[PDB]
Amino acid sequence: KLTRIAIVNHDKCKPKKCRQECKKSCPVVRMGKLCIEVTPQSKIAWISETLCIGCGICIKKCPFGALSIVNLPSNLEKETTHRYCANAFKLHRLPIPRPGEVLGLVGTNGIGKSTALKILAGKQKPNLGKYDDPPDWQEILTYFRGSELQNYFTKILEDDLKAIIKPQYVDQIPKAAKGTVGSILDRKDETKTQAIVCQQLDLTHLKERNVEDLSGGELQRFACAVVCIQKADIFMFDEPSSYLDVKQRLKAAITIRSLINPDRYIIVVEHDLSVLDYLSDFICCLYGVPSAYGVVTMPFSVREGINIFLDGYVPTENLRFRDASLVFKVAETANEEEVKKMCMYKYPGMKKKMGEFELAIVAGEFTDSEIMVMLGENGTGKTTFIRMLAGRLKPDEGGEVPVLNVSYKPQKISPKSTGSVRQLLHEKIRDAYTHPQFVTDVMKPLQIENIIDQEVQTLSGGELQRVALALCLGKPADVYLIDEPSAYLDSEQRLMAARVVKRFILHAKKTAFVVEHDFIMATYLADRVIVFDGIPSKNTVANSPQTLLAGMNKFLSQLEITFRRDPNNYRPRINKLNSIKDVEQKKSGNYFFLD
Amino acid sequence: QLIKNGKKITAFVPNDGCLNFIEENDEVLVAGFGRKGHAVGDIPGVRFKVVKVANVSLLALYKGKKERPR
Amino acid sequence: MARGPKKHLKRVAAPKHWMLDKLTSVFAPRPSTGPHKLRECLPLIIFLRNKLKYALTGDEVKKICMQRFIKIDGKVRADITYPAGFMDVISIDKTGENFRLIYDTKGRFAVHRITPEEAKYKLCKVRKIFVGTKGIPHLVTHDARTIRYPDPLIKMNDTIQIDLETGKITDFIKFDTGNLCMVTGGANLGRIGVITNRERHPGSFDVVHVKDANGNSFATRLSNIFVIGKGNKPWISLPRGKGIRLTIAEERDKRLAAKQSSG
Amino acid sequence: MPVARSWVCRKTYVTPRRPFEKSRLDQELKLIGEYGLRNKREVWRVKFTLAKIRKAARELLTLDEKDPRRLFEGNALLRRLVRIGVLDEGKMKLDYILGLKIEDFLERRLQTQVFKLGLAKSIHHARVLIRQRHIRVRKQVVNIPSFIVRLDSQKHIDFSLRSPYGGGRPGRVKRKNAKKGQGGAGAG
RNA sequence: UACCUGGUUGAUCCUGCCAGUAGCAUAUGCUUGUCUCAAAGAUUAAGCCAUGCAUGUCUAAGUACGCACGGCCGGUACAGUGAAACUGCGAAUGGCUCAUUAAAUCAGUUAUGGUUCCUUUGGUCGCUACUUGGAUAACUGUGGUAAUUC
RNA sequence: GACGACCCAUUCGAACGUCUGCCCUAUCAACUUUCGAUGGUAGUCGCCGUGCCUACCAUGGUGACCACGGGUGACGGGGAAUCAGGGUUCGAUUCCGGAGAGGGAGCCUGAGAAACGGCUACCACAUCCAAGGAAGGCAGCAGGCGCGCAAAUUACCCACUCCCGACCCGGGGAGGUAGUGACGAAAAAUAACAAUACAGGACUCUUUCGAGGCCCUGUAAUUGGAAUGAGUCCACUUUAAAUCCUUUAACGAGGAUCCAUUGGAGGGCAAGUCUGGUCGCAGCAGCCGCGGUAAUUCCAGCUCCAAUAGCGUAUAUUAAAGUUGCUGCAGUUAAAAAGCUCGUAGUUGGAUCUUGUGGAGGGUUC
Ligand code: SF4
Ligand code: SF4
Repeated sequence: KLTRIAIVNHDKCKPKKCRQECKKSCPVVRMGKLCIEVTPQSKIAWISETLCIGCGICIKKCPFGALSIVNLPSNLEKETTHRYCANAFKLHRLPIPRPGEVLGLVGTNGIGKSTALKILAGKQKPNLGKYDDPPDWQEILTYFRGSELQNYFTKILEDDLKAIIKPQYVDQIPKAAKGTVGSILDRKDETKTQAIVCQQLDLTHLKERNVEDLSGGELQRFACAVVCIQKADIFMFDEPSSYLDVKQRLKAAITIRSLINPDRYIIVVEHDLSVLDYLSDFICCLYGVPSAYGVVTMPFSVREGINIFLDGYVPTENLRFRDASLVFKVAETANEEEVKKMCMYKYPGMKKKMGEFELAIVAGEFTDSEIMVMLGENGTGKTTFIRMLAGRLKPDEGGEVPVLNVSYKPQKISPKSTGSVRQLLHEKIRDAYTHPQFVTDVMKPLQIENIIDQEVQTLSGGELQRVALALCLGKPADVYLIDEPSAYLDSEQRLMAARVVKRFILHAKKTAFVVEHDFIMATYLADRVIVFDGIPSKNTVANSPQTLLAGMNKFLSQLEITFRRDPNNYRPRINKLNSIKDVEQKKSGNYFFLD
Repeated sequence: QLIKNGKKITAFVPNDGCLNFIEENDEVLVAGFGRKGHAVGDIPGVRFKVVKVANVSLLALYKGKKERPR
Repeated sequence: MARGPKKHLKRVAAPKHWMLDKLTSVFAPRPSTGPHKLRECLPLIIFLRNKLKYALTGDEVKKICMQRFIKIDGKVRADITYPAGFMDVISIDKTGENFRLIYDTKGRFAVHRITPEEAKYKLCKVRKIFVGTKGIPHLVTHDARTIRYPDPLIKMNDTIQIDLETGKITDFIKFDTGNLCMVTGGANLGRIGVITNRERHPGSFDVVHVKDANGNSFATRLSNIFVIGKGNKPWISLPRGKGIRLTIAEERDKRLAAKQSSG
Repeated sequence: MPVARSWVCRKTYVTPRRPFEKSRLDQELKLIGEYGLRNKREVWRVKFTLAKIRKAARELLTLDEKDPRRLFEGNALLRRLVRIGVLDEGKMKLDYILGLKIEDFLERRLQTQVFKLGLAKSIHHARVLIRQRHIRVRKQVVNIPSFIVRLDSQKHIDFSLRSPYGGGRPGRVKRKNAKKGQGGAGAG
């Protein structure tokens, strides 16, 4: 049933004294295949991850305990709660919700996260894998007998408890529901709760603006605000952390963690850097192969569960063999070309307005060799400062018009095409230079059916960001314009989205301007940096470009937030609001370390 | 070769054509031949017989009730 | 391990003469520490629930006792597992009835109703005689009662009568040949007869020979003999069957002939 | 764990030592066919209760005449054989227990009595009348064909009062046939 | 139910073992309609253990200035319901397993005139005084650590 | 009345001691002994007796009637399976006694502990960290990994049975309830009855032939009416609340379905010297044996046998085994009497030391 492999991961292994008896006792070696390799005076043995079978015979016969079995994940046919379609995806197991504490789900993208929340909320129903005459609340509520889910599901059927859920994609909200300025919030389930959230989510915008006027970083806060003022016994927060600022992620966690106390259930899921371990009380992890199946672990405590995902990669259930601490630019390498040829695009400053909001730019240099990162809070208008380029607004009353060609990717998309995405590839040339710009991105992992020729009306929104990036990289330009490139990407493919642009541009000899919240993207891409300051939606200024040590320390100083990084796994971590590390850093003026 | 000791055995395969089900490098369940450690009939030096292959019984394979899962 | 005293009793380990059923439960009432030994008493809960049937459960026994209705030896007892035993009187003044604990001839406590003027005294066997400070003489009974200034003729193994309102001695019976006794242990438990010989051994146990009303003879260790009357006449009223212990063939024949049990 | 359950039970028959003895096979089949039984286990039950009766009488015959135990258990065993009508009141001593046969016990079954008393036309019809709730012993509906009839219970076998024979409602076949027969005229 | 049968030879009579026959209790294969009982991680590893629960407690009768809730108005010690905290009692019983252990454990039989004993039950309780001393917890108020029933 | 305390006696015990009782082993014959072994005198320590320990002194103590040493897939007992009589084998496991909470050691509190749901340290594992520090023990109930031929739900409740506390009131994964469950035991369906045609046999009329005939079998072209629970589902009852069982309205059977299986058919051992295929091959066969072109034994069809909601196979063990023999075997030639004689322990050991008349119960004297 489970696949099994022997592992030699023991310190001080001793080919010099053991008489090599693990090699001699193997049946696959007796039948004449090279499953074990060892010889005297070699340091440590080698063992095949694919010729091996799970018998465990060699483990009884090593003179030292140097050898043991691990299981590997497989398509077990056990414990199937739901199947997505005929011959399609299997969800397997389901977690158990508990009152008065926060449960965090974690794992790679597409592995089965949102379908568990839809089942627990009663918006979906389980079907046990039956496609013909599927169960209806009689075999369900009998298949669960002897478990906590039996006494749970009967209460959501009888209206003894009720559920509410934050949307995955918040850009649907201005189309899916409507009201005037202010009124859309005013007529929800309670009055007193609306007055108290004003201290901790920013309600200055919705009393001046229509819902279809809003930015993604307003829509996320509006989605969080409108779920907190409704009445429910169970609440579910799918990604309360996309399109959201480094200071604002902490503010959002605090207003979720206040809901807990009066015997209410809460479930959360994130792809975060440094806040799930402030928000959660327990963790569950999902594993499998995302186009095909997923499975759910037993629950862990916070620090323990984070280490089982991010520093090490095997649970107490004797299984997983995957993640290998992919949380940083772990190699810390640099080896690229230094060149004295250059071209210049230097420009004058301006003053500008998008609304009842003052904006300004100072005069400065721009040149062909470099990538520019832009730093500053949400509501500082900086998406419009990208939109000046390619000439869409105030082209020559300050600034300068581009000499030939510029290419652009927006942070807001709403698709309008038909039949397939395949025909949209006519906008670029693919065969002339296949990697990194396609084969290590669009087709990764596993060359999957989910993307090759689907309609964008059935495609996942996290894959729509990938194909929209891959298309807009295809046309020639001196300058590339990017904002929210990390939206809906997991930690594996965030580093690939950084690699696919920097490994291309640095060998193409070409420029970009890029906008991100996420610290990992910013610190890897930059070579010079731009920083904003002022009052959001009132009065803000864009500064002259700077070197990284001058720029980011002033940005972190303005946030009043400071960072730590660990030598055993390179994970970046936030220091709490007052501490010995916080005062020792802010008296020194250094806000990041070992750089 | 037995799992719990790593020592070596030879075993008989009952019925007409059953050797075609067995393959190589996979698990069998083995049992005694009916005489408490002594050999049986015309077969020289064989003390054991096969009863289960890859978690399916030879009787259920031979009478067509089940098949090897692949 | 056993690091101190025990406080439970399994139902198959409980005394046979309580007649507890096999299938209602794992546990039995552990008798409260008190005047009578654990093997030799009847817990008050078994008398009210199982014998008299005034209560269907242990909670219906608890709310009879907490109303202060039950007296033992003239004192109100609120404890439901109190260890009542041989010669004690129970009074229930609210229903207007009185009982004394005496053995049935098959070796178990009978229910035995008594008249209210007979409910005023009890009979006690002497356990010990000793002298305290200032030369004051003391007596000890089979039920832990201590008496000062007993009559100097009262010796070991004798029976004394006490009034329950004051606890002082009224009259006594000497242990000697020809007096009536009841047997309170061993296989002869619940039989009655006259003492006819005592045989003695220096070290180990003395043996008494006893004679029945029908002329049968039986014996037991001296620790099992309780004297109940001077000569032929008892000082207490006696239950149905009067201690005669008829054999299984005589018992069959009366059960067929008398047609009792609704024949 | 301790529990308030009990675990007392026993087997009520024994298997024969020679499986294929020709002289044994047809003797057992002749008892099945004459008394209308289901299987061999139903004969092996009756041989086992007779063997236990004879094992006790052979012990009591070793003791002296007028031994107290020989008097008590011997009078009990003899009363209990007369109560079921297996032994004659005019005989009544341990020496005649050793003369009993299996056919003395097979005759006292309710299935045999329903046939011999004339409530049924065969030993095979009698079992079907008992097992279909049609028959009554004193006040009680009884449903078990191996029930053994006591000698005072003997004169109180009858039909059930809620039965299509015995004075009750007609069965589900006669009710449907009458209903659809009247419906043959239309509107039924 | 105090029981035997096939197999050494050209054939016979023996010795002697192999094989058959019936029960019992562990695994395993094929098969299954009704109804009453009910064993179940001992055997190998007394190997390793995520998460939740498995031990607490107040009467008329030890200490009530919690505005916490409250009355017909008042403290005549002081009403009345009463969170918290101090004090008292229990936590040494119950449940789990079978590693060690061969005159040891254990069983029947006897002894403390060689000891200790919460509680229950009965004895015993007469060689500034019309009431003494200071000092803490709950509570109020100000803090330290990445972190704990600090 | 409530609460409290020194001392007697009780109750619940605990601790130490007496007598008799044990599986295999000599390829274990001598062992213990100021490194206390056996005993004496005085003391220390302890709840108390005592080499329990200290000083001085003596030279003892156990063994062929098996000591001392080694083994045990050894916790002891009540008990369990099989059994003519006598026996052999088993007992981790609900009652009773003992021991232990990863391995060893030390100790606080208390009437009671050398406690692990208490503490301190070393040894083996191992969790979090801001690298300064902090925290730990499922051989309790559910649940997981590893192991292996091999073992169930992270459900409901203090209603019952009993226990704890200051208490008529709070608490209990002790305990009760439901789920899984062909370990195992008791009961018990899967067709009953008529009519018709042919069939068997009695009996009567008749020399025989033939007819009348009354009681039982089948089975086909196929006939006929009556009975019933397996299922579905309303209500009462059940219980802490429910399920199940029992009770009761409405639907529910013609057989081609509401379709019984597991092993066999040469002998031991119930049942084919049928028909087709293979050809010392494939295979069968506990044992003796089947197959080389006319197979009672392989592979299949039909027919028949045995047990039946059950039947087959592997492995330990009891009977059969008078093949471990006490009851109860054998030793000239089948396996087996020391080459011969002496002899201590062990087992076995010759004859002998006070009777008939009378009476009761019973006989015609005992
Ligand atoms: S695994 Fe063990 S036996 Fe093999 S080479 Fe290493 S030490 Fe030697
Ligand atoms: S587990 Fe078995 S197959 Fe794998 S390496 Fe060891 S001996 Fe070889």
